[PDB]
Amino acid sequence: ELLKPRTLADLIRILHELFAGDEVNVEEVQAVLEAYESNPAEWALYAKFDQYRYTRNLVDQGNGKFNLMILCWGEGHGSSIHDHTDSHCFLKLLQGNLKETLFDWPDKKSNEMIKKSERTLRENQCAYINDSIGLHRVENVSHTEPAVSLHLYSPPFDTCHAFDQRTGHKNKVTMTFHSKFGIRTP
Ligand SMILES: [Fe+3]
Repeated sequence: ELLKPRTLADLIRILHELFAGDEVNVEEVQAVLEAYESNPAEWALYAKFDQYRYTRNLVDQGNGKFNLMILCWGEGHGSSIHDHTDSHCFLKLLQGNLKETLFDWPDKKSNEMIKKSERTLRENQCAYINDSIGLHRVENVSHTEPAVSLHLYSPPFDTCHAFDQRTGHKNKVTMTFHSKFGIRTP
């Protein structure tokens, strides 16, 4: 029984219900994320930016079942091309816009990774990715507007791979949290 989340706190409560079991109804999770109307006052505590790159701000650890985090993208900040470590990954825009570029998994042959598609994710929209869909890069291409996004990963993961667009070669990278539960974590 999916009801509209009234607030971020209500969304979190609903997510704990949707992840109470061992499987994930992706379409329901995506729908409830989309239905939460971003309210900046509710997530200001987590919106901690860094001047030089995007930050990852942990909001909730789920039932051990998921990481819910807010990513804060300064103007021009973007990610590597990366995978999602065999997890579901949902990305909902809370403020601004992000460009998502999709790539196929590289072949063993060292070649340039050519994008398969791109799209512009707009405020309140929720995208979904997993490794079977492909790899992606997420960018705030704005020169004037920060972006803020709400990400949910299940199962949680703390490492992923970055892919070199020139060759397809990958390297393992550990996620660092800029803050946890509103507290800066140097
Ligand atoms: Fe991603």
